[PDB]
Amino acid sequence: ITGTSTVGVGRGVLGDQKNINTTYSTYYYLQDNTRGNGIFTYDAKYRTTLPGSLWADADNQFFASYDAPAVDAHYYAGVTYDYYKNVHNRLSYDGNNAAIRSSVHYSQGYNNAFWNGSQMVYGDGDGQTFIPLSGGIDVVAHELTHAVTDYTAGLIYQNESGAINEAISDIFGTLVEFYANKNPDWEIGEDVYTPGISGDSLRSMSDPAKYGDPDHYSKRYTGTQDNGGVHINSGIINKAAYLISQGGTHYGVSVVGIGRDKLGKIFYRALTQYLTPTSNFSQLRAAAVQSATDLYGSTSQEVASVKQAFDAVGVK
Ligand SMILES: CC(C)CNC(=O)[C@H](CC(C)C)NP(=O)(O)CNC(=O)OCc1ccccc1
Ligand SMILES: [Ca+2]
Ligand SMILES: [Ca+2]
Ligand SMILES: [Ca+2]
Ligand SMILES: [Ca+2]
Ligand SMILES: [Zn+2]
Repeated sequence: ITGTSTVGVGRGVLGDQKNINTTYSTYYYLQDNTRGNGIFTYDAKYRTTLPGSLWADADNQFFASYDAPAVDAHYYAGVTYDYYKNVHNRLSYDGNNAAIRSSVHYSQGYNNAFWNGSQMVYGDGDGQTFIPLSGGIDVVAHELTHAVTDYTAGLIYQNESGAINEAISDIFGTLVEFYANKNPDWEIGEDVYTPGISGDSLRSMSDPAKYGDPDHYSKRYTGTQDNGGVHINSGIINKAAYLISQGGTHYGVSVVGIGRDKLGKIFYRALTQYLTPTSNFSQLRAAAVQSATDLYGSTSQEVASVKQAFDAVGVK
């Protein structure tokens, strides 16, 4: 909408106060004009018609319980935009400052979040498996990263390419979480998963097997559930990424860690310069090795560590 840029204040899903960029024209809208061609947050009103209505508020204060998922979707989209711009020189998901749109309060008791091809969509959860999913910065960045993938590598959402697609979203979700630097970890969705159970998460990158996800290619799922296991086999790539960054010895194979920033550079380059819609795990290894070679040189520690990590998870 046409209006003047304003700054509202509110509370997110976890009860934390934050400022949000809004737009004033009769109402205050969740429209952040400070980033690209805008970040827009919508109310789906417990229904499934999208996007719903651009979020309107009378007083620019967002402290109601109903407001909380909108505050966080809007704010964490901003953080994710900042990460891609500041760290990778990428302007929004398309590289040309496309408007970023999110809808919250999608459906009823909805235990998921997704990119629908055009926008991000967040359920409120059922209060048992999830609380509103935009409360997780890693979740928001995971979703926006699906848009980045779709505009770049275009990894088909099934089997090995789909598991890479998922892992890319978990990797950058985690790197954005570290970028914001509030309780960062290598777990996925811990802030919004199972409010009645402390210390767990939806997935773990550091130890995928803690939730039954494979951490070695020999343990990959090859059935048809979950688009051929895209949220399961992602553990194999998540583990490799974790090892590249943090190091470790895994099934007897030692990996020298090179840190998060270099992991991000290597995987961003692989995603945008080498991966294709049909890339499999072996092709991802090759893409990561080539990316590290481009950035750091063939004889570098970074290249050696990429090879070690993929060796450790059984991907040749
Ligand atoms: C068991 C589920 C919770 C799995 N979902 C996830 O792991 C994450 C959310 C977590 C990061 C919290 N959501 P996601 O991977 O974006 C869900 N994916 C998904 O719905 O894809 C299917 C799809 C939807 C719309 C258009 C094309 C294809
Ligand atoms: Ca208000
Ligand atoms: Ca965390
Ligand atoms: Ca996390
Ligand atoms: Ca929990
Ligand atoms: Zn995903």
